[PDB]
Amino acid sequence: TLLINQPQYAWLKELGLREENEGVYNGSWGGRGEVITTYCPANNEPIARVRQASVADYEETVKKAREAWKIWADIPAPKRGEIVRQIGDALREKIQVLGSLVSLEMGKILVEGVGEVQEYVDICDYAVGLSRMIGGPILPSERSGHALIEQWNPVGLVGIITAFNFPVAVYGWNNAIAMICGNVCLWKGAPTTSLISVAVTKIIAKVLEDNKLPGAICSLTCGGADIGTAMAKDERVNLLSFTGSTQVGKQVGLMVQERFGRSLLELGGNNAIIAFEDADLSLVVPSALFAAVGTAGQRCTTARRLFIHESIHDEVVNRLKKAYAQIRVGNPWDPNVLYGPLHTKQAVSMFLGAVEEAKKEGGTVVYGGKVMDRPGNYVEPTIVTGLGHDASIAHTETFAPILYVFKFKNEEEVFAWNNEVKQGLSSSIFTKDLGRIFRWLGPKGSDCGIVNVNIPTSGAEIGGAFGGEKHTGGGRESGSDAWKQYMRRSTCTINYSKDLPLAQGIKFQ
Amino acid sequence: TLLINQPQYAWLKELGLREENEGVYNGSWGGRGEVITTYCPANNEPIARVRQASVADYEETVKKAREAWKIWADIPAPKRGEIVRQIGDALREKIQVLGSLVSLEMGKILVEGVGEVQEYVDICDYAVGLSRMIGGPILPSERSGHALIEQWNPVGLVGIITAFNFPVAVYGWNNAIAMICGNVCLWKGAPTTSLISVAVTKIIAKVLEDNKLPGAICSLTCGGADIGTAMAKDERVNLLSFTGSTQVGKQVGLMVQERFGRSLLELGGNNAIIAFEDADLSLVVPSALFAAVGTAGQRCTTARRLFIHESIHDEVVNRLKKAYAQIRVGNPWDPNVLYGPLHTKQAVSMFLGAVEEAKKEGGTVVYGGKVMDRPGNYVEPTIVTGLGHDASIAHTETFAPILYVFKFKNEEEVFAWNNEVKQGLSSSIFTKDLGRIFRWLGPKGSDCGIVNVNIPTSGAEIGGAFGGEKHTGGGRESGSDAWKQYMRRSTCTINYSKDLPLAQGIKF
Amino acid sequence: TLLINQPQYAWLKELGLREENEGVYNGSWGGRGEVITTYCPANNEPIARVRQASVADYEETVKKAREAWKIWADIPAPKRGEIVRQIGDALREKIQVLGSLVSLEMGKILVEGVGEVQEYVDICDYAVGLSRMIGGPILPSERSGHALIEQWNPVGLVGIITAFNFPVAVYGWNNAIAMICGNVCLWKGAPTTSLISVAVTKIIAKVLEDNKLPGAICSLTCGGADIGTAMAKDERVNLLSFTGSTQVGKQVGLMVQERFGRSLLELGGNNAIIAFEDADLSLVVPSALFAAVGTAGQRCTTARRLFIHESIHDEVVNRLKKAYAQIRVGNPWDPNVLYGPLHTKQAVSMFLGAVEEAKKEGGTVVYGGKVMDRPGNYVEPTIVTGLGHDASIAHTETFAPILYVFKFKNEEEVFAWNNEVKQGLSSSIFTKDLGRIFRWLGPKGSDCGIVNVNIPTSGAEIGGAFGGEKHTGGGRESGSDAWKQYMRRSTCTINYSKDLPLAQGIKFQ
Amino acid sequence: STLLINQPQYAWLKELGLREENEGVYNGSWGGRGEVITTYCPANNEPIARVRQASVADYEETVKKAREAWKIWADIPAPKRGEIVRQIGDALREKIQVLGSLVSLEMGKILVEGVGEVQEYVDICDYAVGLSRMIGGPILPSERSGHALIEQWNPVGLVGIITAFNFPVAVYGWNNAIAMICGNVCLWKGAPTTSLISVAVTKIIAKVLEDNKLPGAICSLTCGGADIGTAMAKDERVNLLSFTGSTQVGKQVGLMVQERFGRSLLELGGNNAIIAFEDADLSLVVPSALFAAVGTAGQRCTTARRLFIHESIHDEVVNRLKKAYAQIRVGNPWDPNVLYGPLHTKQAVSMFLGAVEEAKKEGGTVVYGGKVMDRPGNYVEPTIVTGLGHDASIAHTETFAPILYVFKFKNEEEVFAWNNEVKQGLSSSIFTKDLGRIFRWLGPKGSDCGIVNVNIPTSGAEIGGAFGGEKHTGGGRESGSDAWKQYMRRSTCTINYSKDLPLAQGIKF
Ligand SMILES: N[C@@H](CCCC(=O)O)C(=O)O
Repeated sequence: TLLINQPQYAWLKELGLREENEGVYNGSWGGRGEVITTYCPANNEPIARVRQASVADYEETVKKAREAWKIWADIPAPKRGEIVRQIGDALREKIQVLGSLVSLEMGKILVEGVGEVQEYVDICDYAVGLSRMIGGPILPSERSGHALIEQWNPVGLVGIITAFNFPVAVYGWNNAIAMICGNVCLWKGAPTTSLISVAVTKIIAKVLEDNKLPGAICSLTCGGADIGTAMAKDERVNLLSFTGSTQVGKQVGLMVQERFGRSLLELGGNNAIIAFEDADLSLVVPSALFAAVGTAGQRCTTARRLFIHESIHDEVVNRLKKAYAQIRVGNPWDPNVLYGPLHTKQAVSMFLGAVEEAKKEGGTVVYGGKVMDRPGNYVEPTIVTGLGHDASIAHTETFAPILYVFKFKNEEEVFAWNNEVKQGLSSSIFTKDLGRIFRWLGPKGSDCGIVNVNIPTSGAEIGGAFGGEKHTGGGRESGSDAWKQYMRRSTCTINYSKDLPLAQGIKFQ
Repeated sequence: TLLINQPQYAWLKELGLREENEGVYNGSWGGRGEVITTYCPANNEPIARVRQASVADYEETVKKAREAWKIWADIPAPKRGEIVRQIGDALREKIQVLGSLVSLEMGKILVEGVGEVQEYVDICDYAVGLSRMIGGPILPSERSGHALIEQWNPVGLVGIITAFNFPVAVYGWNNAIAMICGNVCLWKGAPTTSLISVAVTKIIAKVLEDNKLPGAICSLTCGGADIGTAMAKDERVNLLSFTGSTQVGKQVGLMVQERFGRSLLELGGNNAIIAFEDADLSLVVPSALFAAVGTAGQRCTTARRLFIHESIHDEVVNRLKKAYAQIRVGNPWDPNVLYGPLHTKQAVSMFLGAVEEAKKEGGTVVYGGKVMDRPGNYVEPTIVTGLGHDASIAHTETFAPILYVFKFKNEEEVFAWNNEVKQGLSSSIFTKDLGRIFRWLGPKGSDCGIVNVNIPTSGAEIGGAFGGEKHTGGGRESGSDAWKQYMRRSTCTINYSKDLPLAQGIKF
Repeated sequence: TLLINQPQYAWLKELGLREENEGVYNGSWGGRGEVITTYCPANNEPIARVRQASVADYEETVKKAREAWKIWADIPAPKRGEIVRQIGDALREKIQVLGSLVSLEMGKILVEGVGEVQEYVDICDYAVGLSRMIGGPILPSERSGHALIEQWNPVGLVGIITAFNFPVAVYGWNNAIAMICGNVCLWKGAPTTSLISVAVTKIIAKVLEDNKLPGAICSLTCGGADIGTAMAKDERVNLLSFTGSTQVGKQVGLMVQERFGRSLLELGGNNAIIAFEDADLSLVVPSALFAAVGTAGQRCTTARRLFIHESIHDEVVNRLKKAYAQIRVGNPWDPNVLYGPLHTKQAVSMFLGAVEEAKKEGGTVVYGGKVMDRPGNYVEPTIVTGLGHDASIAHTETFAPILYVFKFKNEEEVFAWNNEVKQGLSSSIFTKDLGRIFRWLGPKGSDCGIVNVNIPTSGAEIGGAFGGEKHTGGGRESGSDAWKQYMRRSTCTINYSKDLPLAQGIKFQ
Repeated sequence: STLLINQPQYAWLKELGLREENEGVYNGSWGGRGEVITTYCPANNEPIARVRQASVADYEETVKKAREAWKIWADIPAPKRGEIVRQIGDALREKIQVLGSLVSLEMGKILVEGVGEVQEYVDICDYAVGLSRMIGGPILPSERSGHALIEQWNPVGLVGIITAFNFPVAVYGWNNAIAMICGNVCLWKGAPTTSLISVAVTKIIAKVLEDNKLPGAICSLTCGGADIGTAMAKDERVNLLSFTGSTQVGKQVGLMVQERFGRSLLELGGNNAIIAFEDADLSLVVPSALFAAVGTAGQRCTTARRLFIHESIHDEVVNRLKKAYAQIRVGNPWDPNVLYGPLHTKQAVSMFLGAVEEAKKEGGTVVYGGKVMDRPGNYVEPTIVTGLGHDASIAHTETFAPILYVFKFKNEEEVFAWNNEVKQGLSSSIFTKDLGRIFRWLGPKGSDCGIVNVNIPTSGAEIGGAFGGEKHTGGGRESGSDAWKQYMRRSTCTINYSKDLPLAQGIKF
C-alpha cells in the first residue's frame, strides 16, 4: 500500500528512495531508532518508511562529525567553496524530482517545491563567492610595530533543526554557509518530512564521497523532540540553528544559553500587509493572494493580517474575494494547480477551531471557512472581516490559511498595529508616498526583520539576511553577513617589535 | 569622618560630588532607595554617600528614558555624533580628577585610572566617525525594478550593567556606541563604585542639558541586585549589556532569553600567556608582569596562567621573581606607585584562601603569598609554581593577584591547555615562529575572543571588537562592527515597478 | 590704503595676517618669489600682500616635505588622527574670523564662508574616525598555510592644487584624509585667495609645531601656473589632487600620466535640475534659487541648466523671477546680504560675453543680464529662456550666475539631455514618482557623480564621496572610501609553511 | 598539409570549433574583412591556421552593435547576469584540457600552465557569480532629517579589453567576468600572435550568450593589430579601456584615453625582485626562484628578473639554483611533464642573445645558460647572470627572456631601496623568518609594489585579491577584492523624502 511501491511513483527511485530508508548518515547509513511512516497530505496514503536515530546513533554521529571537522577545517575556504559548488550542481540535476518529492511529502504545489530547491541552488552560488571573501579587516594599531586584525574561524559542529514547511531551503541556507565557513553539520529535520531529509542527504553524501571527503561533514539524524532536545543540551553542538515554533524555540534558546552555547533562532511570524489609500491596487490584490494562500498559508512569512485604508477597504476585499474563487485546487504535483492540502490532519482541525473562534469574537467570514469534501487535508482559503486589530484570534499564530482583515485611517496607528504583536518576522506596505516609505523603513517604522514595500511579506531572495525580531528569535540566515553567526570572531594584536608600548599611553614602569 | 569633608580631598568637588549624592538621574536627580557609603580601599575610610534607586525610581526612569528615545531617535546620526564628540571633550577636560576618583574609590593606580578614562575618550572619537558611516549595503535584487537594501535602526533602550573593576571604560564603550546608533541608555554600575558612576553621569548630563536634550538619554539608576534583576526581566530594556561574573551573567542571559530580549554578556576570563622556547624573554617578562599585576590582578583580562617551555621555565621564573621584587607599592594616587590595594576585604579573604589551597594542592609560592601590614586591602602579588595545568585551584576564577606557572613541552598540548578552561576571553603567545603564529590564529589555535602575539593578555585598544567566547558570554563591545549589536537589522525590498516578479522565478 | 591697515578690518590680525605675509611654509615661513597683492572683490580695494614661492622655494619645500614624511609615516594612524582632531578644534576656534576672511577675499556671503569652514571641521571629525578604521580585508587563500591580505600604505607626497571658489573646504577634504592616511601635503592655492591659504596654513602650522612635528607635513607654496606646472611634472609628487577648470585639468592629467604619477581631478560642472509635472514646486523654486545664485553662481556644483516640464514651465519661471527680485545684494561680510560680487573683473567680462552670446543664439533674458553699476565685481543673477537644449552657449560652462531654462515633455528625452553635456558633476530631479526615481538612480538615468532627488545640485555633505564623471575628471574626495585614492594598495600573500603549493593547483615538478 | 590544423595529429583543434581559416570578428555575427594573419607554433615554427582580422568598418560596426546590446544587458538584474557568467564558467570547465592545449600550441607555455591559465578564468567566474549578488554601495546616515544618503554603482557601458601574448586567456577572463556582472558589454582585441586562442575563447562565450537568447555583441571580438588598438584608445564610445601590454605602449594608451577624458585600466611591465635574507629557508628559496624565473620561459610580467641574495648565502643559493636549472625537462610544451617550452617568437630569441651579450659586456658572469638550444622552435637556455651591480643598465631593461640577474646585498634598508629603485612596481617577494622584517616589508617603508609576497615567488597570484602594480606598471587593478569598482561609475545620491530643505553644514540661505 506504500506509494513508493506503485508504478506511477517509480520516479522516487531517482532520489535513491526505497520502501524502508535509513534515516541516519554519518559516512555510513543506519538507524536503530523507531521506524516512521510518512504520508502524502494530498490523499492521506503512506509513501515510504524511515528508520530514525536512536540515542546510540546520535552519540556516534556527533563524535564522527567532530572527527571529520579536524579534516574539513584544514581545507582552505575556496576549496570548501568548490564542494558547495558541486552540491549546487547536484541539486540542479535533481531539481524537478526533488521538487516533486517536496510536493508529495510536504504538499506545497510543484512550482513552489522546485522554487524551494532553487533557493538552495542560489545560496550555493552565493556561498561559492563567499568562500573567496570571508574574513575580517586589518585595522590600524595605535601602537608602533603592532598589527591589529580581526580573524574569523569555524565554530565547529553546527546543529541544524528545521521544520516541515520548508524542508529543503532552510537546511540549504544553513548548510551552504556553514560549510564554506569550515563547519560540519548535523541535520535533524521534521519527522513528517523525513524522506525529503534523506533524499537531500543522499545528494550531498555522493558529492562528499565523490570528493573523497568524510561523509559526516554533513551528518543526518532523523528524529523527533528527543533528538532535538539532545542537540539543544549538547555542549558538542557549538551552534544550534533552530527553525520552528516560538514555544519550542524559547526552550531551545534557554537550553543553549544554560550551557553557554550559541543559538540561531528562526521562529514564528504574524505578518501584516498594509494598503494605504494611494496604493496601486493592481499590485495589492495579487500580492495579498500570493502572501496569504501561497503554500496553503503555511509559511512563517505568510500574511495573516491585512490592514486596508477605510476608503479602499470594501473594494480590496471584493477583488480579493473574486481572486480567491479563481484559484485552481488539485494535487500539488498536478499542472496549473495553485492550491494544495494542509500538511497534516491536525492542521485541518486547528483551521476549524480558528474559524469558529473568529466567528465568536465578532468576525465575518466573507470567503471560505470550510473543509473541502475531498481526499487529503484540503481546506478553503479563508477571509475574515469585521474584527478588531487586537482580537485574540488574530494574535494567534495559527498555521492555517485564514486572513484577518482590518480597517484603518491614520498611518501612525496602523504602523503601531503592525508592531503590536509578539512576533517580528515580515511586514509590507503598499503606497506611493515618498515620505511614508521613508518613515516605514526608519526608526519609527516597522519593527520586523523583513520590511517590504509594494510586494508580499513572503518570497525573499537569498542575497539579504533572513530572519526576524522579538519573539521570532533574532537569528539571521542566508545572505549579507549572516555568515558571521557561523564563525567565531577573534581580535588579534601581534607585536612585531622589540618594544612594549601600552594602549592608551599608559606608562607602567 | 568622610574623606570628601577633608580639605586635601576638596578636588572631589571638581566633579560635583558632595557629602550626600543623588544616585538616580533621568533628566532630574534623585534616589529614594537605601543610602550607600562607599569606602577607599587604600585606607578603609568612608569617602561619601550616594542615595540609590528604589524600584519605583527605576520604573520612573525607564519610562522617561523611553519617552526621550522618541526625540533622540529622530536626530540624524551625525548630529548624535556631535553630542558624543562633546562628551569626549568634557571627559578630556576632567581626565585627571576623574582618573583620581577612579584611584580613590576603585583602588587602581593613577596611570591606570587616567588610562581608563582615556579609553572612553578614544571610543568617543571612534563613535563620532561611525555616526557618519553606520548603515547597511544596497544589494542587487534578482528582480527587475526592485531594490534590496539592509537598514539598521536603534533597538531602543540599552540597559548597561557594569562591574567594579572598570567603572568608567565599559560604560563608555557601551554609551558612545549606543548613542550614535540612536539608542537611549540606562546605567546601573557597581554599588562600590557609585561615586564614579555619579561623576561620569554629571559630566554627560551637562552636555545633554547644554544641547537642550532630555537628560534621560543617558539615565543612571544606582543600585544592587534588585535593580539589575529588574533590568534583566524588563521587556522595555531592549538590549541588556552585562559585564560581571559568569555565575550572575548566566542567569542574566537566561532572564533576557526568557523574554526574547537581546543581551550582550561580558563575563569572566582565565587567561593564559604561553612562552615558547624561541620567545624574546625581554618581552615575556615585563608582559607577564603587567598582565598579572596591573590593576592588582583584577581585570577580566588579567593573566592568571603562565605556560613556559621546559627549557626556559626556570630562567623566566627567576627573572619574574626579580621583577616582582621591584614593584613599588603604596597609595594608588601616588604616581610613583605601580601597585595598590584589592577592591574589597572579601578579595583579600579569597586571595588568602587561594594561596592556602594552592599550597595544599602541591604548589610552591616562589614570590609573595601574604597580606601586607598596612591599612587598606593590600596583598603581595604572588607567583605559584609546581602545579599541574589541571590543578583545581588554577581553574577557579580568583579575582586576586596570583599567577599560576606551568611547564610544557609541545605546542599541541599547550594550545589544548589554553583551550581547556570554561572561559574564553584573552590569550597570548610569545614566539617568533611563523608557522606557530599562523596556527595560533587559525581554526586549531586559541579559542578565545582576544588572541595576542608577543604582548600581554590585557590592555586592548578600542579599534577592535572586545569580548570573549564560551563562558565569557559571546558579547562584543567597542570597535569593528560591534555597533551592530546595538541596532536591529532589517532586510528591505522595495518594488518601484508595476509588476510582481517573484523570487526564484516562481510563476504563481 | 591696505584694508588690513584699517580699523574696520583689524580682525584680520586674529588670523595672524599682516601688511605683507610669507607665502611659503615648509617648517619655516618664507617666499623669494614675486609679491602679490590680493583685492577685495566687493570694492576692489587691496587687502594685503603675500610673498610667493620662487621655483627654488618650491624645490626646497618638496624636499623638506618628503623628509618630514619619513617621520610622519612612522606615526601610527590613530595618532595621526589625533593631530587632525586638534586641527579640527583649531578651526572651530577661528571659524567666525576665518569665515569672514573667505567672504572678504573670495567674495561669498558670510553664512557660506562659515559653512565652508564647517566642511573642514566635519571632515576632520570623519578623518579622526577613519584613522582607527582604514585598511583592507584578510581574505581566505586557496592555499594551505598561506595568508592573503590587502594592505594600504601612504603614497607619500600629496600635491594639492585648489581653486578660488572653495579656498578652504577642498584643501580641507584633501588634507584631513591625506594626513590620516600617512601622507604629507603640499598646497598651492589660487593666487587670488593667497591670504586664505596663508591663514589656514598658520592654523595647521601651530598644531604641528605644538606637537613637535615637522611643519612640512602640511607645506604651502603660494604661486601661479609655474608652481602648479612644476607639481604636475614632478615625479616626487606622488599624488596630485587638482581642483580647477576642465581645460587646465586635462593638461594636468596628461602631465601626470606622462610620468606615471597619480592624479585626482575635480573639474567643471554643467549641472542640471529637472522638474517634472508632479514635482513639489515649493521645493523646486527655493532649490533652484540656492543652486543657481548661491556663491554668485561660482560653484562647480552650481545649477546652470533648468529643465521644466511644459505644464509647469511658465509658473516656475515666473516664481523664480519673483524670488530673484528679492535677492539682497551688497558686501558679502554684511550679515544681511544674500548675494556678493564675482571673484574677479575677468569673471564680469566673461559673464557679459555669455549673456550677449545667449541673445545671439536666440535666447531671451527674462531676468537680469546686466553688469551692476557699483564698486567691485557685481553682476545681476540672470535667467535665460527660449534656447534649445543643445545651444552652444548652454553647453559651455560659464562661471557666472546665468541659468538656462528649457522645456521638456517626456522623461526619456530629458534624461538624455541631462547626460548630453561633456561634464558630469551634479544633477537633480524633482518628482514624486517611484519608478522615475528608480530609473534616475539606475543604469539608464543620470551619468553624474552626484545624483540628487528633491534637493539642489549643490551643497553636498561630507559623508559621501564627492566628484564627477566624464570631463569633470573622475576623482573622488571626502567621504565613503575616497581615502583609498590617497593610498597604495598591495595584495600580499604570506607563506607560513614549509611547502609551496601553487595557485590554480599547478604542478611545476 | 602545411597547416598544423590540417594534420591528423592536431585534429583536436576542431573541438574548439577552429578550422583552416577563421573569422576574427564577432559581434553577434562572425566576420572579418581585414588582413588575413597566419599564426605559428613557436615550438616547431610551423603555421597553425589563419584568422581574418577586423577592418576599420568591422570595428565601427562592432562598437555600435555592442553599445546597442548594452541597452538590453544593463537592464538585466546583476544576479541574472551572474547566471550567464556561471554558465561561461561551466563551458570553460568542459573544454579546459583542449583549450589549455591550444594555449600551449599557439602561445608556447607548458600544459599545466595553459590549463592553469584557463583555471584562472574558471575561478574568477565563480567569484563574479558571487559578486553578482553583492555589488553596490553603502546607505549612509545623512546629517539632514528626512534625507537618505546612498552610494550607487552603475556600469560604465562598453569596456574595451586589449590583452597581450603571454596570458592570452586569463587576463581577458578577469576583465570579462567582472565587467559582465557589473552590467557592461566588452570588446576584446588580443595579441595577433594568439588570435586562435581569442577566437576559441569567444566561440565558447558566444555559444552561452546565444543559447541564453542574448545578443552576442555583449562579448564582442575584433582581432587586429595596433590600428585596432589605437582606435579603441581614441574612441569616445569605449567607456573603459583595460590595456595589458608593454609600458611604452601603455603610456601612450593612457595619454590617449586621458585626452578624451575616458577611463583607463593599465597593467604594464614588471621588473620583479625576489630577496633572500640570511635567515631564509633555502628549501623554499630555490624552487620559488626556479618557478618564478623559468616558468612560462620567463615571459610573465610577474617573472622574477632580479634575485637579491644576502652575501652570506649567495654562493650556496646560486649553486643550488644552477643544479635545479639543470634538472628542468625540455620539450614540446603541450606534452605532459614538460616543464620548459619555447619563447613566443624568433625575435624574442634574438633579443635574448642580445641581452645576454650586453650582460657580459657589463661585467656579468653567465653561470648557467646563455645560449640558443639545438632544436626546432624558439628555444633558449634559461639563464643566470651573476657579478653585476644592482644598477647595471641591462638589469633595468625589461626583456621578456629567461634571464635572471643575481645580486649580493648585506643590509635590509639598502636592499628594500634596491627593490623599489626600478621604474616598474608589479610584484616583489622576500624570503625571511624575521617578524620585524616582514612587518617592515609590508609597511610604508617596505615594498612599493602592487604585489608584495613573503616566502613565495613573485608570480602565480590567486584571483581572490586585486591584481596589478604601481609606478610604471600603470596602477590598474583586475580580478578580486573590490577591483570591480573600476568597471562601474560611482554616484553619491541624496534623496529628500520631506517637505523641508535643510542645507548641509547648517547653512541658512
Ligand atoms: N560643498 C560644496 C563643494 C563645491 C565644490 C566646488 O564647487 O568646486 C558643494 O557641494 O556645493
